Amino acid sequence: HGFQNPTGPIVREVNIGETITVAELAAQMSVKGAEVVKFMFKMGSPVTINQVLDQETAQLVAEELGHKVKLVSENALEEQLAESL
Repeated sequence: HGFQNPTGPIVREVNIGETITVAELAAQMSVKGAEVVKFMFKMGSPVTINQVLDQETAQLVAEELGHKVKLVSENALEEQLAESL
């Protein structure tokens, strides 16, 4: 069980709330914020470092960069106590 040097890139489990600042999105993918800003500039909508993004854009860009998105909701108990009846 020794060290096997990884070959491919890295993938993270990006947890996305109801909204997220692009700084936190860059933090959770282990990429620098400037790279995320330049990437969004390359395709359409420009951003700033502390601009707030919504579910659709954040999930689309994060899943495009290769990471797996695991989004969550702020009313969890409400659906929890809705499949019980």
